[PDB]
Amino acid sequence: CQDCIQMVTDIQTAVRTNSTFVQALVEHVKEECDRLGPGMADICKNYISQYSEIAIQMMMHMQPKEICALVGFCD
Amino acid sequence: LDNGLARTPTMGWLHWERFMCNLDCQEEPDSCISEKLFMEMAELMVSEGWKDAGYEYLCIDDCWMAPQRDSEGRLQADPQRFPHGIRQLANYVHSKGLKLGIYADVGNKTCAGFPGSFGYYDIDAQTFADWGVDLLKFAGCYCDSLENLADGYKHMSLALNRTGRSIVYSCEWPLYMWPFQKPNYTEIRQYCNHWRNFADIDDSWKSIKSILDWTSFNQERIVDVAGPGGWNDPDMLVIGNFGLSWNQQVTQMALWAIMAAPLFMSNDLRHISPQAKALLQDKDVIAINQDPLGKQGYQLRQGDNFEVWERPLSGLAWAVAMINRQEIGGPRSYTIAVASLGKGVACNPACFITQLLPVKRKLGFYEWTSRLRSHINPTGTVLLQLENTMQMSLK
Amino acid sequence: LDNGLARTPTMGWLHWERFMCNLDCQEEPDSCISEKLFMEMAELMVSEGWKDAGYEYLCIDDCWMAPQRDSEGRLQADPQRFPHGIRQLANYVHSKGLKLGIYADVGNKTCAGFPGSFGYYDIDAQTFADWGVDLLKFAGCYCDSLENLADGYKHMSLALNRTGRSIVYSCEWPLYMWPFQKPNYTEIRQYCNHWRNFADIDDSWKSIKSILDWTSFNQERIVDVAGPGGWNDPDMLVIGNFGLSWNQQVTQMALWAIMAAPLFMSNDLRHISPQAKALLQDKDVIAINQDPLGKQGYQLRQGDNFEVWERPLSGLAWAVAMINRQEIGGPRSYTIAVASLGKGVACNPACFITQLLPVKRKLGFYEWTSRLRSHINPTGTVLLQLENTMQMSLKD
Ligand SMILES: *[C@@H]1O[C@H](CO)[C@@H](O[C@@H]2O[C@H](CO)[C@@H](O[C@@H]3O[C@H](CO[C@H]4O[C@H](CO)[C@@H](O)[C@H](O)[C@@H]4O)[C@@H](O)[C@H](O[C@H]4O[C@H](CO)[C@@H](O)[C@H](O)[C@@H]4O)[C@@H]3O)[C@H](O)[C@H]2NC(C)=O)[C@H](O)[C@H]1NC(C)=O
Ligand SMILES: *[C@@H]1O[C@H](CO[C@@H]2O[C@@H](C)[C@@H](O)[C@@H](O)[C@@H]2O)[C@@H](O[C@@H]2O[C@H](CO)[C@@H](O[C@@H]3O[C@H](CO)[C@@H](O)[C@H](O[C@H]4O[C@H](CO)[C@@H](O)[C@H](O)[C@@H]4O)[C@@H]3O)[C@H](O)[C@H]2NC(C)=O)[C@H](O)[C@H]1NC(C)=O
Ligand SMILES: *[C@@H]1O[C@H](CO)[C@@H](O[C@@H]2O[C@H](CO)[C@@H](O[C@@H]3O[C@H](CO)[C@@H](O)[C@H](O[C@H]4O[C@H](CO)[C@@H](O)[C@H](O)[C@@H]4O)[C@@H]3O)[C@H](O)[C@H]2NC(C)=O)[C@H](O)[C@H]1NC(C)=O
Ligand SMILES: *[C@@H]1O[C@H](CO)[C@@H](O[C@@H]2O[C@H](CO)[C@@H](O[C@@H]3O[C@H](CO)[C@@H](O)[C@H](O[C@H]4O[C@H](CO)[C@@H](O)[C@H](O)[C@@H]4O)[C@@H]3O)[C@H](O)[C@H]2NC(C)=O)[C@H](O)[C@H]1NC(C)=O
Ligand SMILES: *[C@@H]1O[C@H](CO)[C@@H](O[C@@H]2O[C@H](CO)[C@@H](O)[C@H](O)[C@H]2NC(C)=O)[C@H](O)[C@H]1NC(C)=O
Ligand SMILES: *[C@@H]1O[C@H](CO)[C@@H](O)[C@H](O)[C@H]1NC(C)=O
Repeated sequence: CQDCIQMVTDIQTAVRTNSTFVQALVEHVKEECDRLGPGMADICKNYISQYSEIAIQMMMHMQPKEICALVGFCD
Repeated sequence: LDNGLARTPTMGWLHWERFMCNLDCQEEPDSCISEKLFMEMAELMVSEGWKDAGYEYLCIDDCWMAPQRDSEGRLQADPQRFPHGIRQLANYVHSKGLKLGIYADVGNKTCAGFPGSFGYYDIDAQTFADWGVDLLKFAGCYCDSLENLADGYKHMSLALNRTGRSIVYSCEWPLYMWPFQKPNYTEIRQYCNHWRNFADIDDSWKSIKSILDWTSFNQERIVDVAGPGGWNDPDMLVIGNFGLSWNQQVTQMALWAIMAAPLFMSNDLRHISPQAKALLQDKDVIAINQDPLGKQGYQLRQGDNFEVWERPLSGLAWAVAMINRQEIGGPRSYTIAVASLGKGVACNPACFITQLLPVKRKLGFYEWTSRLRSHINPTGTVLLQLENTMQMSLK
Repeated sequence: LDNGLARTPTMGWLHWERFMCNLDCQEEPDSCISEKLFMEMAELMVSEGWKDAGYEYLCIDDCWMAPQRDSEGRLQADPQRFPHGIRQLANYVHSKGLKLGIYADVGNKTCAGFPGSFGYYDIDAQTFADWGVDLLKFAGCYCDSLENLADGYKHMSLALNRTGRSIVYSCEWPLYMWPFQKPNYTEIRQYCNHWRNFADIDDSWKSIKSILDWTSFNQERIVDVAGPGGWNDPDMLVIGNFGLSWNQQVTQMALWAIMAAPLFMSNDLRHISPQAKALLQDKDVIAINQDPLGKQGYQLRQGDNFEVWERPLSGLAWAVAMINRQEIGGPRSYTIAVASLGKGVACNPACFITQLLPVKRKLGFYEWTSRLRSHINPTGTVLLQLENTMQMSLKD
């Protein structure tokens, strides 16, 4: 619950500086798409090329404790 | 929907964000959900110029029903909170020159637990027609399959047509299908008057931010669908409430004017500040919302925590909104060439620019090669109206 | 820090939230970081009664320095934005009866790339003391190691003690220590007057939410540390800016009074609403914040989007803040037994309760077994002051 709060405050703070590491985070999750195996890897890369700039904006408005509660770590 | 209604965006009042599901009339009689509340609202809608400004649809959201249907299978209102019935309330609203709305659901139940209209589409459509109801807000809670959702929305769309009464059919059809389906909005325009796109608004700048970002992200699929008879509904106006700054209220009013949005108020008309009344009854902003061409605006550009939106208006005119999304600092300066506004024809060769929000002032003529510089408050929006050569030889 | 200063929480004015690092004085001369801005701020701190409320420390945040040090190794201001110097500006601040603050960093650079004070602690300490500086905000940007951070903060504290001038030393030590190590707050209280704990504020309600949630989470670490001499700095006050509603401003003022927080305004005194002026100059709320007992308040209860905070005050008085964190609907009722307030002794056997925020009214006497009922606006706070049987002829 609270470790998620620390990590999501860190991720929100790192783009609150407007460092444009959005590209670095999208590249990191695009690298994480290779964990799914060769079948779903390019499926994940296509689904993460779109719907990723908008989703981090919804997470940027969202309170970090609300992110942890909505994904199931707290409530 | 081809019913001859919502040719301009629907203006009115809804109770859900301010009053919610307040069933405790014993301790809170002045704020519980009752016909006394809507009759006081209908008195103030004429007495404070809300009817004169354009707001006409005094709609009712959830928590108006009895917990069970009657012995004939019809919906009935709560006997303690609505003793005189829905039809008498509708007659009182029509006597004040206004129109009345009501709420129902495609599911087994409504979103609060009150009975829904599944298996009762024709009966409930005829019930709302016999009561005199002019607007339906048809929710999509407790629906088990998307086929049942689409068939229920289409069944109610045809069943309200078979009544013969002019109704306004507000849908939550793309609201409860966006996590697992891309909506074919041609169907939704074919069967609805306006449709709720994203999640429910609350009294926060967070909801304004998220709704505007989702609308600007999906603007390639929802802007050209919007026209006279079919609108995109970004839920209610929360201006006049507790959790918005004045600049954020100006942002919501200006961007609802740009997006051709249905201006549904959710406030307390008994207790509203005069500044929120002056913002919500602004003639030159409602004129942008109720532009007869009815083409929805779009995000033109974004960057450096700045957003620029533009809406085409009727008569070679345009409406330009600029948002400072940087939530730290003071009034930030923004400069943009007016040759990039309105596909290069909005200021060819000269356009007059009149700022409407946050203050009403004129900014003089701008040629095609000129540049416009303005100052925008943080979490605020500067909204302006641009004319063209179609003006008198007097200046 | 036994420097004899910050016996009450420090009240004043900073510039980072409202004005930031505006260096383009040709296009925006009225809103850039120049000495004209601070001179006008001092004139309005005297003329508008900001001094009479308690705000005195007219402080400077980042972006005041020259890009290079002088030939003597000392710090210097920008020659264009500060043509007369820091010493003359400090004389202008002292001529109005106020106190002046300044900013520096423990690292090689400050947070804006301006020169820091690593290896220059004593030199810049005597430079500030000779200029007439009464307060230092010491940041921690561009610092390589935790040992360098701790030793530099201790070095700057010892140097400012060695100058002999009464300087209120504000630190950003546990802000930059927390992402790698649990901070030892006894040591931080030993070396600093007040210390920043959470990240930088902005003009948002979400920042107020996150600061209050972090303070309520770590309240077993930082509440008993706070007393006279040593306070916890959340961040600057943002009341009077563009991004908060009235109830959110009421929430921030009431909770900064509860948390025994430093009241550093960051706004435009040239352009401030009368409601924000009346809220920031509320006498009873400031008297709660400037209570001589110095005990920091704490979150008593959290549930159903309701937050109950309480602070012990001098003369067996108590301050109670109640927050409605539900951001939808109208005002919500809340009823709490007053025997649960103040460790059971606040209203034993009876207490007079006076609401102070959002409006000041007297709620009458309440017994020990009584239940207090109230209504809280969304994103708002009801603030109350409670007095036990330590009152005479005001009891009739
Ligand atoms: C550099 O750092 C040193 C080390 O801390 C500072 O020296 C301290 O200075 C403070 C000044 O406020 C001293 O505190 C005062 O002590 C007075 C009495 O002295 C003795 O009293 C008893 C024994 O009789 C001891 O408990 C005490 O420690 C002393 O031995 C008190 O009367 C003072 O109280 C008054 O001020 C306080 C505010 O601090 C008020 O709250 C009170 O109500 C009252 O009005 C005060 O407590 C302290 O003793 C010094 N310590 C040492 C070790 O020297 C330097 O001041 C500092 N210099 C700079 C420039 O920063
Ligand atoms: C309103 O509610 C009704 C039912 O009422 C509620 O549901 C019951 C489960 C029970 O709790 C009641 O007490 C309660 O009040 C909903 O009607 C149901 O709709 C589903 C649709 O999925 C039907 O399920 C289907 O039944 C077929 C035979 O009747 C069967 O062939 C189907 O199987 C196929 O599909 C499934 C996929 O779900 C698959 O797993 C199978 O292998 C097979 O391919 C399927 O089971 C129920 O029978 C209906 N119930 C009744 C009583 O008729 C109704 O949908 C709901 N309305 C809304 C808008 O939500
Ligand atoms: C049930 O659904 C049917 C659709 O199958 C729907 O029938 C439609 O009714 C509208 C009435 O508003 C018709 O629209 C009119 O068409 C005529 C030409 O035949 C035009 O002259 C009309 O234009 C005038 O009115 C407009 C305002 O609506 C103005 O904008 C305009 O400038 C003119 O003044 C008008 O467009 C439409 O043609 C039919 N559609 C079909 C297929 O017949 C019916 O109304 C629905 N019933 C209920 C109760 O909802
Ligand atoms: C401001 O900038 C200056 C200039 O960069 C900086 O000073 C430098 O600090 C580093 C700290 O890492 C010093 O590097 C050390 O040098 C000593 C010899 O003098 C070595 O023994 C050290 O090696 C150990 O540590 C390494 C990890 O850093 C290990 O990899 C290694 O195996 C050893 O265990 C280390 O290299 C450097 O000498 C100074 N340079 C000068 C000119 O002082 C200063 O720290 C910066 N200040 C701030 C606040 O950031
Ligand atoms: C949305 O879906 C409908 C299907 O329900 C599509 O409408 C069909 O369009 C074709 C045109 O080639 C017609 O032949 C069909 O009769 C239509 N279907 C119905 C049920 O009338 C529609 O094209 C889809 N929208 C978009 C934008 O593709
Ligand atoms: C914190 O510092 C003080 C004095 O510097 C010391 O007495 C105390 O033991 C320290 N705390 C820890 C946990 O080491």
